[PDB]
Amino acid sequence: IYVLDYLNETQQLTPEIKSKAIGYLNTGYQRQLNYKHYDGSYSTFGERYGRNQGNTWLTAFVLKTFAQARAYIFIDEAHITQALIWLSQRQKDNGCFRSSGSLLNNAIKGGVEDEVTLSAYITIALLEIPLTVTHPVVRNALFCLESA
Amino acid sequence: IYVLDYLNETQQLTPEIKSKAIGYLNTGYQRQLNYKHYDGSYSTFGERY
Amino acid sequence: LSYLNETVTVSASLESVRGNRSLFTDLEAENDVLHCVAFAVPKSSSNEE
Ligand SMILES: *[C@@H]1O[C@H](CO)[C@@H](O[C@@H]2O[C@H](CO)[C@@H](O[C@@H]3O[C@H](CO)[C@@H](O)[C@H](O)[C@@H]3O)[C@H](O)[C@H]2NC(C)=O)[C@H](O)[C@H]1NC(C)=O
Ligand SMILES: *[C@@H]1O[C@H](CO)[C@@H](O)[C@H](O)[C@H]1NC(C)=O
Repeated sequence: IYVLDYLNETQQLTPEIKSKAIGYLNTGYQRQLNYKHYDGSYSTFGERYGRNQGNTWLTAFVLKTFAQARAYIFIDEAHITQALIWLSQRQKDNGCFRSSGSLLNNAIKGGVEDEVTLSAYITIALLEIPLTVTHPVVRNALFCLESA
Repeated sequence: IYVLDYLNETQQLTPEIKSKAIGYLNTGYQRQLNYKHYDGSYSTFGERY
Repeated sequence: LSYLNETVTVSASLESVRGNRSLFTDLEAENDVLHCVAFAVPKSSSNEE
């Protein structure tokens, strides 16, 4: 997504590399469909069963990519919408996010997993959504931010 | 797809219908893509062997 | 409510799920009385949000 943007923003363009990346983005998009939950969220293995839960960090990585490869081409909205309902549920009144981890490996995430940056990256990618900077949710985030 | 164009011409639409049918387009697109031949034709079982 | 500092207001606030909309409203707080607010909501863009 951010390579295509890097070429598109710098005017380093060409069409059939977009057809290339179209095969790419479609197969990957539905690959993520291979491991979500019908509540909406995303963990390592997922589909065909309910014996698992999603992931703050990874589903944030997911939804940032949603928003930007949405920001070039067609998307459908209800899915990522219910993903937002999930993320909305999962944080305290006055405290931070929970790394409800069902991850894969140790250094996939280049961040060292502080609760600090856990909760921050969640909320601020959630802001990197086409969404407000006003919602009570992210205010609870900002409370955690001042805390952090 | 055929009723999609049908709707688009008959003029009676409810657009989130088509957003989730856009879901249908790309998901059938790719879950059919994962079963083709290497050449371009198609078989029934195929992929991974 | 009850107990120590009814200098309080409970609330059933409302911030929706996509874009921006809200139904902010306030509700009193006196001790150990079940005074039940009757708030309300109007329609939306989409049917079942
Ligand atoms: C490269 O960047 C652009 C953003 O600048 C990506 O979005 C495409 O931008 C063009 C305009 O440059 C859009 O065309 C416009 O569409 C609207 C209706 O949506 C119409 O009202 C305007 O008159 C104009 O025709 C285009 O829709 C939009 N996406 C595409 C091409 O479908 C573009 O996707 C990026 N291309 C890549 C991936 O390199
Ligand atoms: C939400 O915030 C946006 C900011 O531009 C504003 O335009 C819009 O009217 C607001 N919607 C409501 C009704 O809260």
